[PDB]
Amino acid sequence: ETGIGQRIVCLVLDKSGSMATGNRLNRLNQAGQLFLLQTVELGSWVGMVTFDSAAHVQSELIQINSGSDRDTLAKRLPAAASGGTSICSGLRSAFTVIRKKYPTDGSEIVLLTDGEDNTISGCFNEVKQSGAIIHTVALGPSAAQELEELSKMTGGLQTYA
Ligand SMILES: [Ca+2]
Ligand SMILES: [Ca+2]
Repeated sequence: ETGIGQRIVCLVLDKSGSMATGNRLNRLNQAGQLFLLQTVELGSWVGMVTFDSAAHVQSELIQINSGSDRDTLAKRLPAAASGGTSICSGLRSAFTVIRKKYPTDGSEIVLLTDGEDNTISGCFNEVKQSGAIIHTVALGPSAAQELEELSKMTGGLQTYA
């Protein structure tokens, strides 16, 4: 959070090729739309990162004060799935997005992914150091175990699992 009590949240959204399977990308978009249009509270700072093998900042931190802010974030949810997978690239990019304004300690990441990534341990240290809270939504059934561990070690919530 900010020093004055505003939530800091970065959506980290898996748009990799595996997400083309089934309805995974539609479920990601549904979850992202619910979060952006209904759940996140007035006054929160909110950023958005997509990732395949590399991270793409869809939005720097912007504050939710109007329905236009929700809408402008929701219009940037990924339309298509392609490329490789690096959860860690997406999380590092989220940390950079947050740290343009604020510390990451007590900030939140909403990680929407199928979890099919066996290199997650590679950012454990950075994640522990960040103090961020990683919420994970597993959108497939073959999620690595390190996805859960991202949540467990940061105090985040786990869902679809
Ligand atoms: Ca607080
Ligand atoms: Ca993938």
